[PDB]
Amino acid sequence: PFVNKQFNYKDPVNGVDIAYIKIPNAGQMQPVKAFKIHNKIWVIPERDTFTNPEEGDLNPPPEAKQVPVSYYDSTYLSTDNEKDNYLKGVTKLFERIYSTDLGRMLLTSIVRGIPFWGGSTIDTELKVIDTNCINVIQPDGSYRSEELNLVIIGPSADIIQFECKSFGHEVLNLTRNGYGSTQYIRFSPDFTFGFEESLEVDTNPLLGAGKFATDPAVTLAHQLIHAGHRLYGIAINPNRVFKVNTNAYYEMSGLEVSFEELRTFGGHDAKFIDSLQENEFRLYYYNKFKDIASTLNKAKSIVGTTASLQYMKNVFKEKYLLSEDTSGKFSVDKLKFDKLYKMLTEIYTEDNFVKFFKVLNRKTFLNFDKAVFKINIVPKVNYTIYDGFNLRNTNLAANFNGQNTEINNMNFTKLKNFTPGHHHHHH
Ligand SMILES: [Zn+2]
Repeated sequence: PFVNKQFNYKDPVNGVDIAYIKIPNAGQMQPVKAFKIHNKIWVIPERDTFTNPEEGDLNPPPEAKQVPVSYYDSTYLSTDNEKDNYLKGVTKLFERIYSTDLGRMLLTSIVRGIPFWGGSTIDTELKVIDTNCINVIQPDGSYRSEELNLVIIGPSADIIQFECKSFGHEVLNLTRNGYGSTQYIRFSPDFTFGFEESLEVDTNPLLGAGKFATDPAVTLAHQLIHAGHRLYGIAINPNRVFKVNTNAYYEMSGLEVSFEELRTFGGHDAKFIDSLQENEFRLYYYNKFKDIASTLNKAKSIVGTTASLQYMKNVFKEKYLLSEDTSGKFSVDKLKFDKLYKMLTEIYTEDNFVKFFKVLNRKTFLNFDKAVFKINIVPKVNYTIYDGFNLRNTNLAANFNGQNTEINNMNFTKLKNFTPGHHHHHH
């Protein structure tokens, strides 16, 4: 959310909001410098070769094996100067998101979305799950474990493959049982995608469609919406998909977009989602929340040194908006639940963010990107918190001229065209 202090990648470690950390994952990775820009939210301006053991390096696949919509450069984000621009880029997008009524609400929901303390084998004991924390390095080289909700980190080998990922449990499906888990969003504020479009009326495309660029704040908001679903454990299994056409057959080929995506993008694309199935999930998650309420009600002990049981129960009471009856027993407030669920699944959408931002964006999640563009959003003369690329009092404020890649050509440097025309990428 709003970032109170101005961080520089150079600033010294203070073990509080600027430190070296290790991600709770697998091998003996070497620490990396990280910045806590808001309660529970961290930014690691490094390439992600930690979240997945199958991606320990930045070696690009052979050319013949590369997806049409992909971009590789083992060198991006490897110098302090890039990291510093990464950090300020991400921070500025958070402020742009936070600056809208919709984004302020989403970020508030994300910060209150502490992953549940369901890591004990004893059913009456609350204990944090290790993969929902990071190890902050102390002055004396020792590691101090800290809980967090979100981490913004650089992309893996393919630079434009953005996504929201998290560590799993050996038996619990944290993203789908109402528990939630720390979310790691692979993202870069240094590149954006170009698309075609041009809102017209009846008869006139002599010059062809305009060539525009996607505002990075929308691309980040998209990932954060996924994070919202997952922090609250109400994500939908990606194998659950819906066919999106006409003239096509099922089997889930031709065109079947996952339920998760259609709901995240929203707008005209959220009408292809089966209402009943949608209704079933809300009931299923409402129940998951009820189970959590009983777990809290039956809790007799807690693991950890600083936090007291009552303290944690209250943390979760605020998260899941539970009712605390006349006897102290927690219950799921149907009124408050419905609202929370609705907000998380249908108010927080890419479509709605596009409205608040007043930007041009693909109309249907089913649009095709044409190219990748190098950009630099840090300079206030290139991009602002309130206008993005369509700077006011310049010829960039009308007709999304700021997003137009021909007009505002000094703000977009093409790195590659996506040769085939047909498929997707995603998010
Ligand atoms: Zn998505």
